[PDB]
Amino acid sequence: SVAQALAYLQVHSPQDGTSMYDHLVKLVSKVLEDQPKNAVDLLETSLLVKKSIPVAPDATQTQAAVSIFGDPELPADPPNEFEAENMLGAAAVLDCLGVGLGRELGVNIALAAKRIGEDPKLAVRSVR
Amino acid sequence: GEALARGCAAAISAQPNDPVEYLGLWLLKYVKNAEVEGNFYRERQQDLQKKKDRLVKEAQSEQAAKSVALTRKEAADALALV
Amino acid sequence: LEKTFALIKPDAVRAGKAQEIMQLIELNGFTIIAKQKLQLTRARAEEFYGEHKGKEFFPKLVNFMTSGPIWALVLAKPGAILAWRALMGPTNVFKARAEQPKCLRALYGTDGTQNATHGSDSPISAAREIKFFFPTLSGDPTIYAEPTAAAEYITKRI
Amino acid sequence: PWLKEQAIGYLARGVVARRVVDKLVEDAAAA
Amino acid sequence: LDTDAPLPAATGDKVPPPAWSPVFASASVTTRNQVAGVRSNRWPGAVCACAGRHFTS
Amino acid sequence: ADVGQALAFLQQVKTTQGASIYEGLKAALAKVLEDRPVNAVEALETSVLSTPPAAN
Amino acid sequence: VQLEPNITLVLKHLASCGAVVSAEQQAALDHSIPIKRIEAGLRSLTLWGRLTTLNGKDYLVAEGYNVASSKEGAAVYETKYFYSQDGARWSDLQPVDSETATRCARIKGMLSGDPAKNYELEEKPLVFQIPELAVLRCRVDAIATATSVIPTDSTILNAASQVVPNRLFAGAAYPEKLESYQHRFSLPGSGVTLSQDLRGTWAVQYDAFKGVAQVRSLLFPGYFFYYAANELTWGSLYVGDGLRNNDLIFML
Amino acid sequence: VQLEPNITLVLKHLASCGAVVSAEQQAALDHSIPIKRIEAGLRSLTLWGRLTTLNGKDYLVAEGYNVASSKEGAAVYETKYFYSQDGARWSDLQPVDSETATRCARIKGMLSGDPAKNYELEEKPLVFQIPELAVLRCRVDAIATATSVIPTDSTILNAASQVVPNRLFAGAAYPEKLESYQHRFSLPGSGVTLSQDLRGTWAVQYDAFKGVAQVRSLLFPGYFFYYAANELTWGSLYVGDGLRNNDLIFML
Repeated sequence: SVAQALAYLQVHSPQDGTSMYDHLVKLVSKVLEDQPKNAVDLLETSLLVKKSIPVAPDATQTQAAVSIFGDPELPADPPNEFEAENMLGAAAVLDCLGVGLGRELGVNIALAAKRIGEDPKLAVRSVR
Repeated sequence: GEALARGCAAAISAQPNDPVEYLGLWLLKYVKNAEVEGNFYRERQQDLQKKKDRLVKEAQSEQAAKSVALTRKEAADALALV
Repeated sequence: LEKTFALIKPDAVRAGKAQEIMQLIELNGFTIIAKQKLQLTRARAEEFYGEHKGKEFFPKLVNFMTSGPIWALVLAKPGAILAWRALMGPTNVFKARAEQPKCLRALYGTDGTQNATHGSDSPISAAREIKFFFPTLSGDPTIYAEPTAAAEYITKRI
Repeated sequence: PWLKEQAIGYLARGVVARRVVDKLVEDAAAA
Repeated sequence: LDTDAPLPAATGDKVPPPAWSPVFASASVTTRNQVAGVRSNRWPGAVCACAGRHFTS
Repeated sequence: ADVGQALAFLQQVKTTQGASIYEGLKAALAKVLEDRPVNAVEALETSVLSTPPAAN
Repeated sequence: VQLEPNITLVLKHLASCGAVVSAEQQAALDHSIPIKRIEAGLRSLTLWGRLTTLNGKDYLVAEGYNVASSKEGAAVYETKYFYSQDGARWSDLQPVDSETATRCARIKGMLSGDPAKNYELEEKPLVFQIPELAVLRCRVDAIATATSVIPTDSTILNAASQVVPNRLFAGAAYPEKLESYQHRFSLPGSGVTLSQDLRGTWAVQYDAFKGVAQVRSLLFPGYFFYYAANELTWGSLYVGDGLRNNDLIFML
Repeated sequence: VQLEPNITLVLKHLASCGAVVSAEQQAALDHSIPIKRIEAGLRSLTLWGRLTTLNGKDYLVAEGYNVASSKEGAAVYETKYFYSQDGARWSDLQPVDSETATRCARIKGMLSGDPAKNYELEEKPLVFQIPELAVLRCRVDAIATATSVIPTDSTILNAASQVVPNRLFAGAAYPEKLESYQHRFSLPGSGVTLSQDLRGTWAVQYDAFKGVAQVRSLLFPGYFFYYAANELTWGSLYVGDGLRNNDLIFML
């Protein structure tokens, strides 16, 4: 478990210039030339040494979830009517009883049932 | 000078395809750090001085109040035995 | 310590399996000295395989090695060159799938060219690949510090 | 021409520092 | 509340701000079972709301 | 053979806030290897070769 | 030690101070903040506040940044602001010139709630038309340069001379004293805290049993900051029309 | 890096999994947990779970401890449990003998909801009467020794050989793999994770865009754990009658 440490020390740093191994190599290579006859501080000498395609997930599911909020964008046919129950009141009742899915998901569910019930290509009478 | 020798050292170590150009780039970075080092020293010394002076004033501010309360107690207790 | 050059090819990247490949690489005692996700051009992909300019399947490959982003990795372990190839397994995906059913290429490869990985084969080639992709990592200044070859390299530099 | 061997000494010193750090990490593991 | 005296005009506009303003429970008028009310501009902090036959202040 | 000379030199020179620069670096490396920290290169100056002001 | 304020904890702790958001806007934020943070390339993005308007469409304002650096004795955060009126779609809140900053500073009253409106000012009679988003951005700038509260010694300087979280921060020793907090733009180790501010412009209420301190701005009534000491979290929020309280000397 | 799980974040993240509490009980907890934590002298005290009963008065169970130490290769937490049926007044949940542990393990069904009830068992015909709180404690002990999930390398050993939070923890590299999580009672650096558990007793769903992983126990359906990687928080909760799922081989 010594080559493990030596390998770990050479893990190159994208932010900084080089690895920790190279940092220590440069520090020691300076000190051997510096030769502090009296003393030297590690912090200050290491500071003097140092001073001398993106990877993001896809937003498809999250944007599909956020699209149920507000009103769609128009580049509009009339939304069909539908009957339903008071869903925000349902979230409130369930939360008061201690069951269900909470009240943030209650809002999301109500908006999703709205996006379903108000769909022309899907002539719905009632959503639940 | 030392610049030329250390630049040739780097050109042999890192082994660039274009030695002269990388050499010049390293020369420029080095001559910048040549001033940056002294600037670092200046900054550190000045900050330490600021710290020490703040603490000096904090000490004197309490010395004053010590002496004042002491003088008050002096007079108050002196009156007792007259 | 041995450093080898690895590669995660666009078929594994598109399938959403580069993270699994790296996690298995590190489960097998390796240590990723460096990782990068780039997009190789045409001329640079040529010069990378520049020793196969006369090979028949060369365009079939070079058009695949530009079909998307790749993951370039620098691995390190005691005896890393050959252990990495023992991990990647045989080059023929079907041969590998027959012999080592739990190999890397036998799990993330589909074709004789869509094998999902590319290790080095010789330390010379590994060093050349790494110097091609990561020209910043200094490789053995000890060996290249020959007291005689340095004067010749000075003649080169002048 | 005197720059050559000065650079040679610099590179030798670099190798020296490398080996020093090697021994240092070897000792750190045992520590 | 339509008849309450407006606030004096502030620099930047000539129209006196109203004494009350609306507050909405949704960003789309189409949402079902919305609740709504008014908030005071003279006493910032006071509100009244009503959903059905159920109101509060 | 210069390795032993350099080692004696480093075990000779004393730290400003300690002694035997060699041993200071050795303790630093042992601490870094004990728990490989987040951004080890940056943690060198902010957690091991120093101490943050409100640490305890 | 937290790495970034959590909007859930902020809305939970500062709800007693009346700093609340609608339920729909709460859900919409929970979805929209990560999207904008990623597609802007920012390391941090949080809800800064909520400014009330005359037509009921309050402006939600979010603030983000990538890295903070020490320049000229100040910890400068290259911040970028966004606004919204529903909590789902964030638009840019562009900076304003210095000359226009004075004019928008002269405009008072509650904002209209119509981003296309522009107010009028008269000078020597040259009339200027100032867009409403300009007024919004300057009110946000004023409130930000006034408060921007963090705990003391919660940040630290690194080798590249950048201001980073102090991950070994142990907490404020005396959470009920103004010395425990500071402005964001004060360098670590500079000794400048909120006690150096004008005496009487901050109030602190500390619940010593639960360990939650609340710091309220009296100069900008509507800015609330909370610090929980048993879990080592903190965070602030502005809620209100954005106008400064100039009568403070008569109200204390 | 958090120092202790936050009940607000737990209830927020695990609400989609149906792990919810009543509103009154939520407020009552917000008041009652600090009181009991202080008057018991404990450093940590959190909501462990909620067991459903036949009469509608579910048992809320809280777990606290002071310090965890490494003994015999295990990270032992000297935990103490409390129960409640309203969320306001916590009573002790006393340990049970080993002999009675078997008997209460033999008792099945949903609990009654009457702390004064006692069930009956028959053996060779010697009848035993087992109090209901004994059954409750045994079910809690079983669920606890089965799950007790934390992230891997989130704890660390200190000089006194005690298990303390690793304040330099950077996060799980691969949050969607079971290797990122471990049992609480596994020593730091021991390499034992949840992947060493019986294959198929854990499920992991990871939302790679928001960075929230959910780990569900399939052996004890009702135990949920969450890990948020952008804010570095985590926490677990049990909600259900407390019985183990023995038909697991037929359900996978």
